[PDB]
Amino acid sequence: ETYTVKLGSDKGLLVFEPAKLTIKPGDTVEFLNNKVPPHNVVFDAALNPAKSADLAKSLSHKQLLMSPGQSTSTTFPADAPAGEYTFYCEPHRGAGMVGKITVAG
Ligand SMILES: [Cu+2]
Repeated sequence: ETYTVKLGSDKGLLVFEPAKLTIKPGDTVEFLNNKVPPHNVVFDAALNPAKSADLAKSLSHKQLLMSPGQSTSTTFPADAPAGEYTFYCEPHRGAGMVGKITVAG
Protein backbone atom coordinates (compact mmCIF):
# COMPACT_ATOMS: atom_id res chain seq x y z
CA GLU A 1 0.00 0.00 0.00
CA THR A 2 1.15 3.62 0.41
CA TYR A 3 2.64 5.32 3.49
CA THR A 4 0.98 8.34 5.16
CA VAL A 5 2.28 10.80 7.78
CA LYS A 6 -0.54 12.61 9.62
CA LEU A 7 1.53 15.73 10.38
CA GLY A 8 0.21 17.33 13.59
CA SER A 9 -0.27 15.40 16.85
CA ASP A 10 -3.56 16.69 18.31
CA LYS A 11 -3.00 17.90 21.90
CA GLY A 12 0.79 18.42 21.77
CA LEU A 13 2.37 20.34 18.87
CA LEU A 14 3.07 19.91 15.12
CA VAL A 15 5.27 16.90 14.23
CA PHE A 16 5.08 14.35 11.38
CA GLU A 17 3.89 10.89 12.49
CA PRO A 18 6.09 9.15 12.57
CA ALA A 19 9.01 11.60 12.21
CA LYS A 20 11.03 9.39 9.83
CA LEU A 21 9.66 7.18 7.02
CA THR A 22 10.77 3.97 5.28
CA ILE A 23 9.62 3.38 1.69
CA LYS A 24 10.88 1.68 -1.48
CA PRO A 25 12.36 3.16 -4.66
CA GLY A 26 9.07 4.19 -6.31
CA ASP A 27 6.53 3.42 -3.56
CA THR A 28 3.84 6.05 -2.85
CA VAL A 29 3.44 8.32 0.19
CA GLU A 30 0.37 10.45 0.98
CA PHE A 31 0.77 13.58 3.15
CA LEU A 32 -2.10 15.58 4.69
CA ASN A 33 -2.84 18.56 6.99
CA ASN A 34 -4.28 18.41 10.54
CA LYS A 35 -5.83 21.47 12.23
CA VAL A 36 -3.00 24.02 11.95
CA PRO A 37 -2.51 24.93 8.27
CA PRO A 38 -1.23 25.80 5.95
CA HIS A 39 1.39 23.06 5.54
CA ASN A 40 4.12 22.98 2.86
CA VAL A 41 5.67 19.69 1.70
CA VAL A 42 8.81 19.66 -0.48
CA PHE A 43 12.23 17.97 -0.76
CA ASP A 44 15.25 20.29 -0.38
CA ALA A 45 17.78 19.78 -3.19
CA ALA A 46 20.60 19.75 -0.61
CA LEU A 47 19.53 17.07 1.90
CA ASN A 48 19.52 14.14 -0.56
CA PRO A 49 21.76 11.23 -1.59
CA ALA A 50 21.87 12.64 -5.13
CA LYS A 51 22.05 16.45 -4.82
CA SER A 52 20.21 17.15 -8.09
CA ALA A 53 17.05 18.90 -9.33
CA ASP A 54 14.88 16.52 -11.39
CA LEU A 55 13.26 13.72 -9.35
CA ALA A 56 12.02 16.55 -7.11
CA LYS A 57 10.33 18.36 -10.02
CA SER A 58 7.80 15.49 -10.07
CA LEU A 59 7.97 15.08 -6.27
CA SER A 60 7.65 18.46 -4.53
CA HIS A 61 4.42 20.44 -5.00
CA LYS A 62 3.43 24.08 -4.43
CA GLN A 63 0.27 25.95 -3.35
CA LEU A 64 -0.66 26.00 0.36
CA LEU A 65 -2.50 22.94 1.72
CA MET A 66 -6.07 24.27 1.46
CA SER A 67 -7.37 20.71 1.93
CA PRO A 68 -8.16 19.86 5.57
CA GLY A 69 -7.17 16.18 5.90
CA GLN A 70 -5.07 15.68 2.75
CA SER A 71 -2.16 17.46 1.04
CA THR A 72 -0.63 15.74 -2.01
CA SER A 73 0.08 12.03 -2.60
CA THR A 74 3.55 12.10 -4.18
CA THR A 75 3.97 8.80 -6.05
CA PHE A 76 7.77 8.52 -5.74
CA PRO A 77 9.17 7.56 -9.16
CA ALA A 78 11.23 4.46 -9.99
CA ASP A 79 14.29 6.75 -9.85
CA ALA A 80 13.91 7.32 -6.08
CA PRO A 81 17.56 6.93 -5.03
CA ALA A 82 18.08 4.69 -1.98
CA GLY A 83 19.32 6.44 1.18
CA GLU A 84 17.20 9.09 2.93
CA TYR A 85 15.30 12.11 1.55
CA THR A 86 14.32 15.17 3.62
CA PHE A 87 11.07 17.16 3.38
CA TYR A 88 9.89 19.91 5.76
CA CYS A 89 7.31 22.66 6.33
CA GLU A 90 7.68 26.37 5.49
CA PRO A 91 5.34 27.60 8.26
CA HIS A 92 5.67 24.87 10.92
CA ARG A 93 9.48 25.04 10.73
CA GLY A 94 9.95 25.50 14.50
CA ALA A 95 7.94 22.34 15.28
CA GLY A 96 10.35 19.53 14.33
CA MET A 97 8.11 19.15 11.26
CA VAL A 98 11.02 17.63 9.30
CA GLY A 99 10.56 14.03 8.10
CA LYS A 100 12.72 11.93 5.75
CA ILE A 101 11.88 9.03 3.41
CA THR A 102 14.29 6.10 3.89
CA VAL A 103 14.47 4.03 0.68
CA ALA A 104 16.77 1.08 1.48
CA GLY A 105 19.00 0.02 -1.43
CU1 LIG B 1 3.38 21.61 8.55
